[PDB]
Amino acid sequence: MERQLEAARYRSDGALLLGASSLSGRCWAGSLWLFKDPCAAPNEGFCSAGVQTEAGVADLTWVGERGILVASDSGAVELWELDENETLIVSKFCKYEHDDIVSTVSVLSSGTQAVSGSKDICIKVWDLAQQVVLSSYRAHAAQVTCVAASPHKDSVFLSCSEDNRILLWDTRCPKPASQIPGYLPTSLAWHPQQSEVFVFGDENGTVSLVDTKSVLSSAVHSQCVTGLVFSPHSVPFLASLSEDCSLAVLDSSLSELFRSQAHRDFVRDATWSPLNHSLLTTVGWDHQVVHHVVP
Amino acid sequence: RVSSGRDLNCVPEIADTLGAVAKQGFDFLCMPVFHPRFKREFIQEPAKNRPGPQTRSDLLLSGRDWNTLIVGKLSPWIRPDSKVEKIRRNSEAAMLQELNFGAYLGLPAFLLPLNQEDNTNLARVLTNHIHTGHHSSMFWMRVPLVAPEDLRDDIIENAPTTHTEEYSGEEKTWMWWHNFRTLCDYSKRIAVALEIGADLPSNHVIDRWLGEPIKAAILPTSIFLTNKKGFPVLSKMHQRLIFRLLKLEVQFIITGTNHEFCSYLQYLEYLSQNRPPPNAYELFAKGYEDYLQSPLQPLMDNLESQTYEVFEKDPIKYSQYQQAIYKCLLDRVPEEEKDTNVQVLMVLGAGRGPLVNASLRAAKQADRRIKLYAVEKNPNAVVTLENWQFEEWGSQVTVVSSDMREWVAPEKADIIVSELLGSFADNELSPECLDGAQHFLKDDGVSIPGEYTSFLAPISSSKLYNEVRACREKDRDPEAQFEMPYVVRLHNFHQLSAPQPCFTFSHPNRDPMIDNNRYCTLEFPVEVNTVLHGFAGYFETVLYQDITLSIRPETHSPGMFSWFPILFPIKQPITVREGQTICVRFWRCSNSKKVWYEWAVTAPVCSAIHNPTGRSYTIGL
Amino acid sequence: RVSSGRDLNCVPEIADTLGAVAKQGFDFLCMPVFHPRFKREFIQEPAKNRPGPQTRSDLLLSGRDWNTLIVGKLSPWIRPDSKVEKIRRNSEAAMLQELNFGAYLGLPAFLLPLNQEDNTNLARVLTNHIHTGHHSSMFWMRVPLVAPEDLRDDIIENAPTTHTEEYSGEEKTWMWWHNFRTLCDYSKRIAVALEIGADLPSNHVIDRWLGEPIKAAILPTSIFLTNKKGFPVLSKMHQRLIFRLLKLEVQFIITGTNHEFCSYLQYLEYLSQNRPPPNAYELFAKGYEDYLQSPLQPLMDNLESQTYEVFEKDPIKYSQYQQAIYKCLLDRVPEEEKDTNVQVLMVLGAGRGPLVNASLRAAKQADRRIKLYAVEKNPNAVVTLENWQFEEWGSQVTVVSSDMREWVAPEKADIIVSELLGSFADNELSPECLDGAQHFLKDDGVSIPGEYTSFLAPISSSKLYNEVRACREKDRDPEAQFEMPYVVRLHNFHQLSAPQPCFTFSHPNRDPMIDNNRYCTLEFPVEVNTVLHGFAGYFETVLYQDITLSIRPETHSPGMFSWFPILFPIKQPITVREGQTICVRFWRCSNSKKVWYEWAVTAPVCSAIHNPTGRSYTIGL
Amino acid sequence: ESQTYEVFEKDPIKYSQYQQAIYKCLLDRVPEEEKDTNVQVLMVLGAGRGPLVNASLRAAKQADRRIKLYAVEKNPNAVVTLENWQFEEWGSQVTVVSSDMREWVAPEKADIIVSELLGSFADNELSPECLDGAQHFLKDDGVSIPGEYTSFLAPISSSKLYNEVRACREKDRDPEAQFEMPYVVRLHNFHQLSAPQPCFTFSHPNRDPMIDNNRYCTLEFPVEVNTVLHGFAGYFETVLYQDITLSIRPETHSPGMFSWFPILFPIKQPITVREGQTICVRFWRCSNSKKVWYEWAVTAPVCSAIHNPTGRSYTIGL
Ligand SMILES: Nc1ncnc2c1ncn2[C@@H]1O[C@H](C[C@@H](N)CC[C@H](N)C(=O)O)[C@@H](O)[C@H]1O
Ligand SMILES: Nc1ncnc2c1ncn2[C@@H]1O[C@H](C[C@@H](N)CC[C@H](N)C(=O)O)[C@@H](O)[C@H]1O
Ligand SMILES: Nc1ncnc2c1ncn2[C@@H]1O[C@H](C[C@@H](N)CC[C@H](N)C(=O)O)[C@@H](O)[C@H]1O
Ligand SMILES: *c1cnn(CC(=O)Nc2ccc(C)c(S(N)(=O)=O)c2)c(=O)c1Cl
Ligand SMILES: *c1cnn(CC(=O)Nc2ccc(C)c(S(N)(=O)=O)c2)c(=O)c1Cl
Ligand SMILES: [Cl-]
Ligand SMILES: [Cl-]
Ligand SMILES: [Cl-]
Ligand SMILES: [Cl-]
Ligand SMILES: [Cl-]
Repeated sequence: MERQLEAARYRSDGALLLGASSLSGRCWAGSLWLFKDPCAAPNEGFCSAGVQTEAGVADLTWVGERGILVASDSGAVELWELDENETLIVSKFCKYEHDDIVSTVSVLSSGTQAVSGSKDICIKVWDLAQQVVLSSYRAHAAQVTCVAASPHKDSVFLSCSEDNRILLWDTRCPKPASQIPGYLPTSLAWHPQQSEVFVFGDENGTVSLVDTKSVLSSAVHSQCVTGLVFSPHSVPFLASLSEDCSLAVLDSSLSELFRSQAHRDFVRDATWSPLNHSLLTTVGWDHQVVHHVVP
Repeated sequence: RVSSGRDLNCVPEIADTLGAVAKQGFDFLCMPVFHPRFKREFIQEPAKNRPGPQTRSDLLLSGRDWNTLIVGKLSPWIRPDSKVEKIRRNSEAAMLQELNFGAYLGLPAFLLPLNQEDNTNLARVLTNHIHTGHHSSMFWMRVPLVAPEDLRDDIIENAPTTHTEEYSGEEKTWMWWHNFRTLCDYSKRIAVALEIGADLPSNHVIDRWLGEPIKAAILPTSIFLTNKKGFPVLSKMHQRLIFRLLKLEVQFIITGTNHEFCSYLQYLEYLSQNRPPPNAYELFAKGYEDYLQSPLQPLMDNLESQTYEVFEKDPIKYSQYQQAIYKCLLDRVPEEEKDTNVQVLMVLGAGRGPLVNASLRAAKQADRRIKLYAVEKNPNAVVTLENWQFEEWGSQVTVVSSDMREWVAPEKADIIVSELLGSFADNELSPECLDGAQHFLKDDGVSIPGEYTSFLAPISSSKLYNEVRACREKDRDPEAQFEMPYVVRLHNFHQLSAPQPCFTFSHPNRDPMIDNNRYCTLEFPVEVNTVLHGFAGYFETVLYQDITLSIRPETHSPGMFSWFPILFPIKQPITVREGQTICVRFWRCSNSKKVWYEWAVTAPVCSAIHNPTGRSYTIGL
Repeated sequence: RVSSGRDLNCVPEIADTLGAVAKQGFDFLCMPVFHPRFKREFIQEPAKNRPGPQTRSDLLLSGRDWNTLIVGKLSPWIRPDSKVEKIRRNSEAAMLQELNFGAYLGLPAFLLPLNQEDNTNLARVLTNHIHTGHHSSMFWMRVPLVAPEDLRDDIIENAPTTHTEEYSGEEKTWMWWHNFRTLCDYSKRIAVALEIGADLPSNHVIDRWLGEPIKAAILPTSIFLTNKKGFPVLSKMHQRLIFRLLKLEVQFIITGTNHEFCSYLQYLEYLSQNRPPPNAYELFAKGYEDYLQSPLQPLMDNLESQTYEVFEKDPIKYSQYQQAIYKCLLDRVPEEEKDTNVQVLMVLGAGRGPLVNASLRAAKQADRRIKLYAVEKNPNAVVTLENWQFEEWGSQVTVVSSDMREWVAPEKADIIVSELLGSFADNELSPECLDGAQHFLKDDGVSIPGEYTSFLAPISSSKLYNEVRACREKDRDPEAQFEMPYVVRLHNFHQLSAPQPCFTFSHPNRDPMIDNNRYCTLEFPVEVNTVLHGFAGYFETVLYQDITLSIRPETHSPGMFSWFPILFPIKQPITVREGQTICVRFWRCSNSKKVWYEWAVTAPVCSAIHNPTGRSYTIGL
Repeated sequence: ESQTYEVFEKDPIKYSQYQQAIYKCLLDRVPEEEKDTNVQVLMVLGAGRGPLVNASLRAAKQADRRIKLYAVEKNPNAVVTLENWQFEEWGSQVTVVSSDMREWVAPEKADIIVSELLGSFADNELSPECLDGAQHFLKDDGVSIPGEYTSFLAPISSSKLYNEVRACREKDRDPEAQFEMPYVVRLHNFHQLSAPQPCFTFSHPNRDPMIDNNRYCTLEFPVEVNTVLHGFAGYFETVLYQDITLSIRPETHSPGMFSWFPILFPIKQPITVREGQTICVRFWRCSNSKKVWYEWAVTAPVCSAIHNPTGRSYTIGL
């Protein structure tokens, strides 16, 4: 396995998906790993399934229970699917549509389509069954940092970029995007219940709560907010992770509940366990998989 | 041969990647020297103490491969002009680190982007790296013809794209470059990597880039259309731009994914194969493109043997002199007087004898009788003339080893033939020499040339400005290089206005007072925004009636390579806006020992008077 | 290949002569450019008005043939130093005329004789021609090893030849040259054409010519003896001199009548074929003969990847470090403690890792256990080290990215291994670096190297003096080039006295006060007349006990090309007579930021103190 | 030299302002009940020939508080003056230290550190680097006098000064190094084109994990007139203690204080500016372990070259 762990995502049953890259040394490749025993992660000998990808993993997501969609350094969006026994990760498609690194992927609410963003400044909507790009949108003016699909509206998604824009998308309109002059937006997360609410993180460590129809703000980190993940609870908590190497858990008013400085390098992803809702897993470039007991 | 490179942001294995790139037909590879996503901390703990290695080893390729096949790239997250202090400081440290690693590897070039208006701090960190050691490696500033904000799809309902015309706004990207290279003080090591898009801008936007140091053109795979056969091709509009870039001998860079690569390169090779071949002038001028030379002074200095041989290689110059002599003999001697009237011809500044031979061919063509005198001050050229006179010419030609202005002639001349012209007509002192030889021309006699006129045209050329500045030399004024003309085959430049006449001289000079001093004001309308770096000089001469010679580009004598244009530079570049008039003043000055030029720009802004009192440049009498 | 020319005073037809000369195997022809007997008048009538041509035409050969195959000769009657005013003035005019004709033809070289003591006016006319234009062509001063007055047969009864010994008088011909080139101010365009005679002078007379710009050796046909077979050959005494001239890569000139020419050339080719071939050092040094380089500063500057690769090409340096480490491990750990005692080894300035590998090979050779630390301040070299540590070394080696003097070590060292030496031992600041790393060496610990010593030797080299002077550059003191050392593969020079020790440093430095400043006076006996141009610097180091490294020529480590000598120049050349002592003073100076050297000659004449306060040269701490 | 310190000592305002700042600090640090038992350790850092040592003693007798004084001075020639004044007048109350602030190992921590290391651009004599190096021996609740200083810039027009800078070309150096260095000058024949604005600020003691004295500042100067820009005038303000300040900023200039004239940062080429246009200037404070320097560039209405890249024409030795 490669040192720089990039993604950590639990599926319904509780198996942990991991995405990794080697961002230094001789070979700059990547890998996907499935851990049915998450406490065994990141050990390679005690994993359920694993595969090496051609290039580094910039981002990934679960497509249902079997599929794994990947945002690659190569410019390809790749779909890998588990074996019938769930002991092999096998490629289904590797489509090279972006002209630069694919920095972010997000499965749309239907589970049949995906949005990818890139350094080539394009956003592409994909039909995952046909293995083709339905639409391509050059709305931003600089590299796309984050794309987040609406949890329940299949035609709706958010995107943010280095051009200092957060765009609300509705693919049913002729001009499908709309802007929502602060610091650059760097992370996005829709509220799991409030269909018109979302949070965003900025390059200056601030986390902000936004209402799409119509705000709340808090200085959470001392560096870029890399990710924002809501808990699976009735009234959710918000896991905030940064390049300052810390993890924070915030309440509905963005006030701090928990804080971990366990990681010795950048915290890359956070995932809440579906089994124990107070168990939050985080991965970082220090090759650590940390399991937090969140009050 | 078109020199092409592959641009990649993804290099899993360097050796496997470079081989595939070589197998596709590319001459070099642009790639990251650190992983583009591997962001680094230099101030804050614990990330600051990340265990290494920080990147892949220099040992993965040979020294020669790093030196010749690899163009380095700045990591995309490096933003020295970020508004967040922390990002700006890590980005300064990371930019120096990556640049120092490229220097360590001995890379021939490194790519840095200009993708926003404010790059002041990027320029400051680059300038400081350039002033650390003594290296020759190049920094290629990756700048698009069209800014990305002006290229985005009109799909944001509450932020529409500007639909009106912004003449200066459509060329905002040239100002991004102009400012960057002005802050870096025109470093010879900072050049342009022009990124071309699917939709080309207006012609004026492309025209800005005239006279700029373009070293590479980046062609994305998305700008290539597919023909019926299935091979990649470009629109006529893009082919036109590629042909202009091939004249500048840029390196082509293919970026983006394949939408079999050697195919895109074979298309570029076909375009390079299919274009006008080099003419007689362009074959002679090969190698001399923008090479600055000091104008020759045949009066003050004695020309070498190989300089005259180069003068003699021009077939057009002499056939034009022969024709002017031929016409003059027919008009001066009627058919009835043919065999009794012997016309006295004097070649003034005969060199090694090509105008003496042209005069004899003209006499046998005209079927008229001539007595020839070959006057030449260069004693070394007189050895050639006196040997040719013994072996071939005989008594028909009398060789005179003298200065035109001092010689006491045995009889008056009917015709005086001379070729004392420079690239600015009168800069080799043809007026002073011919005035001094005038008294021995008989009262109804003719001078060939009878007239000559010089022309000036304002130019923009950041390359030539920098080449002139490079001519600073010890033991002289630190700005004397900008106060003197250069003979140069002008190539990487922009002529900002049509050439206009400057000074004219007529021979023989029939005027009681003969003053060769001149003062001329020229008003040049410019229909574009630009930067003035100097004035190009050319000339026209009337040899006899309709027989002429010209290096004025609009009327250039075909196949004549005896004179390249002259460049009068300016110490400081002058900004000029579309619609403004460039006003220039030129003086021809002299004393009993020296002749010189002074010049000054008076509109849109004043310059200093260049070469006051001939302090930097004179032409010895 | 030996480059040879034919010298002739008789050329009836230039084309027929040049062809016969080429058919004989000669690369060029020295010939008169005007007929040697055709004496010319420039003042007095009627001879002043002699009808031309004055010589043969430039048109008889191509430009390339004049430029590459012809060496011009001054006419024998030209005597600018004649006591008759009329001869002196016609000779000045004729000399300028002939030289200007050679310039016109584009000749690569021109021969002028030094055949008497007073050539002041010849020098004045040459100097004035050299300051007329901007040319690269050479003037070869034809000077004999033995003056013709000292070579004449003792056959004049009332004027016998001096039978006694005149040490300074036997070398009068070198003074003829020395004075000529001093009046001409060491022009780069004035070189020597040494004329060799049948009877060679004493060795000291030949030795004068050491370090002089000899470009050609003229061998008369009369110095060749005939072997039994009938082929031409030379005495062992002349063969010896030819072998010394072949090291200087001079051009050979055959003069006089045939007493079949390609035979004399085949003899010279056989001598060139039969001589010691280039060794490992001489093959590496090929091209670098007398090339002046600035010494590297690895502390202040970060070395490039290809500099370390060049350091790594030296097989002797590392095998000597391995052996010193191997011996130290056996002496520090007895055979009974072998598998329990782990010696802490610290490579201080590890570069790309060759001393780390030598330490591991030494441990496996000694069969002892070691814990290694590789400390390196260059971050670019640390990328190499950290990749080699992951792929090969593992936990046995811990890489430290730090400055030796700032690093806080986790444990004390048993051995510290470094290679921080320059060509003058301590000029890369090995003393300051190792003093700063001393505290983390345990009380009984060893430093490899334990000691180093620098050496100086006075030198004579008019070529190097002129190469240093050529390094004047704008925006700095006009004599800063003479106040700084150069790394140079010294070739065309004369070592005037044996090298003597200058400064010594020992490691670890066990002294309450540690002062790296030094002051040294050296007295150099010279057994010859000469001109001092600078001092050559070398060094010796004791790595461990009897394991050493040396570039001192008398004890030079065989096949080690990591360091060329250093040259400390002097602003003004200093005359030294046989028996006189050259006294030199060297200072090693410093402050908290810079280290530098000052030097001064105090006998036989004082010089200025060179580099006061480090004004021209410092070594950054 | 001796006569430079004598000129520094001719300023009555500078020292009476330092005395008052010390006086206020002693009253705030030692309450009236502790008056005769609490001895405050005062350290004059860069004591020169002793005028701040005397101001500290006058402040202690004014405040009616007890002090232990240390006079640290690196100039050995100025130490001769201090050691003679200590024998003849001060006595054991003052201990003279012949040392560099940054190298000195103090016998005890300081309550107050008093320094006057400021230049005409505040930090151009390296007050930040010196005081950072003397910081460790200030006790955790200790005060630095000055506690703060700020520099200011203002664009100027002066064809006379442009010509005086150009006149400073000298042999054996870059032919334009004179335009890439600041000058102290009593600015007279000039036009201030816009109000002065703050450039760099430093605070003492510096309580921050990372201490970086490097700076980068962008200033936008609205000009309400047509003119030609020839350089920037530099001034400064310092907070000695609370409301006790010193200033050479023309709008708030301390009355009768002639210790500092303004500084001038020139530009190689004059820049035309029209009424309504904004002059945009960028200033950098740069350093390495041996030198500190400034770089500057005009970016609006026209770009200039970056002046003094890498300290090539001008450095301030550490
Ligand atoms: N005042 C003068 N008197 C005589 N010859 C002159 C004078 N000024 C220039 N010349 C010669 O005129 C020639 C000018 C050349 N540019 C032309 C060479 C020749 N007529 C040709 O066409 O090849 C040179 O050979 C000069 O040395
Ligand atoms: N004070 C220092 N601390 C750490 N490394 C240093 C120091 N001074 C010099 N060096 C390094 O020591 C090395 C000296 C080199 N001449 C030798 C390179 C290497 N040991 C070899 O033999 O190939 C360079 O790699 C320097 O960068
Ligand atoms: N790092 C340092 N350590 C000790 N003294 C210093 C240091 N830097 C500067 N100084 C001294 O501090 C003084 C600064 C002067 N501008 C002021 C002199 C004096 N305090 C007065 O007001 O008259 C000089 O006497 C310097 O030599
Ligand atoms: C690689 C290299 N070369 N070829 C041949 C190729 O691409 N030829 C080519 C290119 C462009 C055009 C327009 C045409 S044409 N004259 O047929 O129109 C042909 C390859 O095929 C590869 Cl894969
Ligand atoms: C022209 C060119 N070459 N040769 C051959 C020749 O001269 N060979 C030669 C030269 C010198 C010596 C000493 C000897 S040896 N080894 O036989 O002693 C041979 C010619 O004969 C001509 Cl004419
Ligand atoms: Cl430059
Ligand atoms: Cl001819
Ligand atoms: Cl010279
Ligand atoms: Cl190695
Ligand atoms: Cl005092």
